[PDB]
Amino acid sequence: QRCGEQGSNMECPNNLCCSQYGYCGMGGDYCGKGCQNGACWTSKRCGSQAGGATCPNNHCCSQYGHCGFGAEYCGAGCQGGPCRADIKCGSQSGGKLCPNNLCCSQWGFCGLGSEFCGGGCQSGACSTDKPCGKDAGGRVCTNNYCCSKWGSCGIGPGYCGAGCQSGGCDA
Amino acid sequence: QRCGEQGSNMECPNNLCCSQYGYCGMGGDYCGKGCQNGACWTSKRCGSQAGGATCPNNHCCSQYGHCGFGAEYCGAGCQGGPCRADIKCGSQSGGKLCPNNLCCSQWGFCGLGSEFCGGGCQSGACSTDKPCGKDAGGRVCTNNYCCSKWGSCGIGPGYCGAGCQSGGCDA
Ligand SMILES: CC(=O)N[C@H]1[C@H]([C@H](O)[C@H](O)CO)O[C@@](O[C@H]2[C@@H](O)[C@@H](CO)O[C@@H](O[C@H]3[C@H](O)[C@@H](O)[C@H](O)O[C@@H]3CO)[C@@H]2O)(C(=O)O)C[C@@H]1O
Ligand SMILES: CC(=O)N[C@H]1[C@H]([C@H](O)[C@H](O)CO)O[C@@](O[C@H]2[C@@H](O)[C@@H](CO)O[C@@H](O[C@H]3[C@H](O)[C@@H](O)[C@H](O)O[C@@H]3CO)[C@@H]2O)(C(=O)O)C[C@@H]1O
Repeated sequence: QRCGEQGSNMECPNNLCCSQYGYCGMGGDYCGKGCQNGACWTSKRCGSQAGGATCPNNHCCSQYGHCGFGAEYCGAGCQGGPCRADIKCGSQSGGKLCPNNLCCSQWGFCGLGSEFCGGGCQSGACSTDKPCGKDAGGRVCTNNYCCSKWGSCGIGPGYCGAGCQSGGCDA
Repeated sequence: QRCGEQGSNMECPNNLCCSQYGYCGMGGDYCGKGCQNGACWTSKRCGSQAGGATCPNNHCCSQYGHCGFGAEYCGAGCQGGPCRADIKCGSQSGGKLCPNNLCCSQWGFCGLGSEFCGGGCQSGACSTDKPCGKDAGGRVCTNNYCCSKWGSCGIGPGYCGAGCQSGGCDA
């Protein structure tokens, strides 16, 4: 029920802005000053300009390092987000990871969907669910995903907790 | 702290999937069966194919009406989301509204940022905060935003509740 720092970095649907208090809506109250994510009046900073900073809600990082949508943002020089130019990764880009957990197709492009996440998927939210750890010739997950006691890659208490064999293990 | 139906349609950051239980993570537990939003293994349905259905997390609606990112999705025939082709609206498109509350520039394109939301913004999350209601020659908000007792357009208890003069007023 809450967004931002109070909702553990949860985002409002349909780009509703998250007020300074951690609640979702539209208007000056939510989108003006203190806005956390969503359609904030003062676009957030991102990319190079703001330290490698990614945009929330999948917004595009424009060449000037401001968050938004449209040609000025997803167009020429976009630094991140669903850019208009195919985003490269994988073995064919010296292991680069796609941002925001997007899957890296077999061919070295960042995206989401069966074609990217499906078989051959190199990194990101692959849906191939390949086994990691001891029971897997001790192979490690990508993106620093935790390798659960079960020999599964993921993020969550169940994966990263007790008997987490590798990855961003809390335990 | 919760997502989906349990988090009032709140979305996980960095396309983390929302399990059937309303919690955020990555892996089979969250992204497999019951997945609500985010990088679900089974891309959600959208657009024409799924009743005008929009994609969560700002994903692109591919021509086949499946949710995702990359050329197959934001490319040719995209039906919604941050499509690779400029999205039209406004007076210059018989009042069309941009989807997901994006601002409709002065020129009739959908986007987010100062250039779209800034002065001339026609609909969506305009940041111009123009007055609505009684104190405003009785002008109505766009997107069915509520016109708060104060003469402000927005979405939230404060706008849509008590003394909501127009819009998607709960009161
Ligand atoms: C697509 C995109 O990234 N758009 C931005 C724009 C553009 O970056 C801008 O048009 C650059 O050509 O900037 C927006 O914010 C600007 C606004 O705050 C102005 C007001 O002076 O300043 C711009 O930065 C100034 C900065 O404030 C000064 O400290 C600095 O000395 O000069 C800077 C030069 O840009 C901000 O970028 C805008 O509304 O114009 C926001 C868009 O999202
Ligand atoms: C970019 C995009 O929208 N991609 C989809 C694809 C494409 O729509 C597909 O390649 C169409 O050319 O479809 C994906 O799902 C498909 C998969 O479930 C297969 C398995 O048979 O079925 C496709 O729909 C079948 C449907 O199941 C039958 O009921 C129907 O009689 O024929 C349909 C023909 O498409 C699904 O689209 C895929 O993985 O291929 C998902 C991508 O997101």
